[PDB]
Amino acid sequence: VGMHSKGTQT
Amino acid sequence: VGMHSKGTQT
Amino acid sequence: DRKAVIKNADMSEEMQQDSVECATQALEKYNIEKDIAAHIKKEFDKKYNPTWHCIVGRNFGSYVTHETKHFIYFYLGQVAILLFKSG
Amino acid sequence: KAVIKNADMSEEMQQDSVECATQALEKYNIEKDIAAHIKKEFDKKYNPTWHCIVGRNFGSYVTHETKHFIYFYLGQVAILLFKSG
Repeated sequence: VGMHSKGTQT
Repeated sequence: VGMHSKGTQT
Repeated sequence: DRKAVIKNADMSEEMQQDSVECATQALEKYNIEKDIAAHIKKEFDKKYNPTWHCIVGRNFGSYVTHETKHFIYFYLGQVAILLFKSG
Repeated sequence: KAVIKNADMSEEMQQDSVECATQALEKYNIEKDIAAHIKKEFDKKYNPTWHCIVGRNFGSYVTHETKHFIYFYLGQVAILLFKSG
């Protein structure tokens, strides 16, 4: 309510 | 049941 | 040199074979950990219900919560993959 | 110090976040213990379920509740914390 995608890199 | 916490270390 | 070592796991053997298989693919193809992670995570959402989470790294410790039978921690050669389901 | 590289939380929370990972990073030497610290904190403060990764080298892909995400650097350690479930 609601959801979201996230990407992380170093 | 359902949910279990867990830890990791390289 | 992609040899798999499953350190810790709470999934079904069948599903952890896929975790490996999918991760192998991902490692060969992509060069960025985030992209390998995203691939594994997407393939798992589609084939196995959302919601999955993936970490692919060389140096990290994690503390997470997960649904019973939906967890795995393993190595593909020198790299560690954390894959599990929550929410 | 706390170079927040991406965040979906309220400003308050990002603080409570940064601060706590400081405590944790002071007190502990093993990443798991730091992550564990932060994570259990947030569960007790903002309700379950939080997840925390602390590493120097990791890519991730995760799904989070609106307004419950943060990925940041503290020195040379990357700290991903977020809610989902």
